[PDB]
Amino acid sequence: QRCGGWVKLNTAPVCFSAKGNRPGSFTPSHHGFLKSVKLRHLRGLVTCQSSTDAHDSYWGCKNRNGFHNYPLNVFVTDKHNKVMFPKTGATYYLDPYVIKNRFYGVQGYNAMSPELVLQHGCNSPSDYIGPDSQLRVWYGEDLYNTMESDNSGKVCADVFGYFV
Amino acid sequence: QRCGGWVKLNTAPVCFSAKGNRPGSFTPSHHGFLKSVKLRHLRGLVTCQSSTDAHDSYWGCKNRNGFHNYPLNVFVTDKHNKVMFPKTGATYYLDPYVIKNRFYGVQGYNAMSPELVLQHGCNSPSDYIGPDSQLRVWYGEDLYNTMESDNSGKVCADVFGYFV
Ligand SMILES: OC[C@H]1O[C@@H](O[C@H]2[C@H](O)[C@@H](O)[C@H](O)O[C@@H]2CO)[C@H](O)[C@@H](O)[C@H]1O
Ligand SMILES: OC[C@H]1O[C@@H](O[C@H]2[C@H](O)[C@@H](O)[C@H](O)O[C@@H]2CO)[C@H](O)[C@@H](O)[C@H]1O
Ligand SMILES: [Ca+2]
Ligand SMILES: [Ca+2]
Ligand SMILES: [Ca+2]
Ligand SMILES: [Ca+2]
Repeated sequence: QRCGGWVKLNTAPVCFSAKGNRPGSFTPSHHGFLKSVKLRHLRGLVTCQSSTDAHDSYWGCKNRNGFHNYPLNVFVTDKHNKVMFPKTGATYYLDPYVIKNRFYGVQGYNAMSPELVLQHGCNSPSDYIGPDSQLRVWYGEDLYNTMESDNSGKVCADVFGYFV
Repeated sequence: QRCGGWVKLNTAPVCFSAKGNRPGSFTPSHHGFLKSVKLRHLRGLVTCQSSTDAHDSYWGCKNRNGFHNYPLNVFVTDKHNKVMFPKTGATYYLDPYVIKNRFYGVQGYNAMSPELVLQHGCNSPSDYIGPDSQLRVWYGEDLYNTMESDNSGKVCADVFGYFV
């Protein structure tokens, strides 16, 4: 029902944990093709290493190890856990120890950004958001089952979209 | 860029006449969903009343009768002659004598604009431009079979798209 945006897609807060296959899953209120989403932090912190508070963040694992420049670790998928955001604008940390974990950065944002904008890139037919779609906000280490056991926290957010 | 810049959709110039069911037809070189197209005049002129060269234009019928301010009459359709551009941003001339002819204006452009940008509005599934698609650049009086017999000319253009 909406062209452009931002338009709020969620009803209730969308809340994700950092382990245990616990994404924040919801049925979007509006249909169409999305250019991007904007995640607006409401409450909570997650971390990829619970032995310290140093990495606690909205969207990832801040100031961690050797990759302070790849602090993000949130992915918005469809109901099949296929990533829809980000698909552009993100650079990934590629060291083999944690390549599969998919830590990333987006220039202009960090893991403490009050609002995080993630780009879809251009659309293909199967990217349509319809009545049957579900979006899932995942922590990457949870999604990929990489080193999740030492994670903790829970973040709640609103999710806005921009339709094209 | 392929996703984000003007992308040339045609190869050879796209040439349309103003009568005789003679749109300029082509299969786009790139697939996906468009926000807009840009038509770039290359050569030729068309008119909606051939008794003089007064109205000869790139995109319509310039300085004609009652509708100097609605001089445009080009439409980009799919292979079933369904209009895809413009679908927003166009103001139609509604005088009963020529309402069906679908003369229109777009702010900041006229029928001699070297380039004309036409907006699609937001996309639905059936707006996909794929390998089976054919885009057609029509003269409106020819598309709608309204007062076409006194038309003449042929315009050739390049056609660019903005993918989303
Ligand atoms: O290197 C970044 C990586 O650290 C993981 O934690 C390691 C921890 O540092 C190490 O002492 C322990 O032996 O193994 C842990 C992994 O099982 C974090 O879990 C991971 O999220 C990354 O941040
Ligand atoms: O009124 C705009 C309309 O004019 C049509 O031409 C008229 C013409 O002016 C009239 O003298 C003739 O006898 O009837 C024509 C229509 O069949 C143009 O063809 C049309 O394109 C409009 O520009
Ligand atoms: Ca971890
Ligand atoms: Ca998991
Ligand atoms: Ca005519
Ligand atoms: Ca015709």
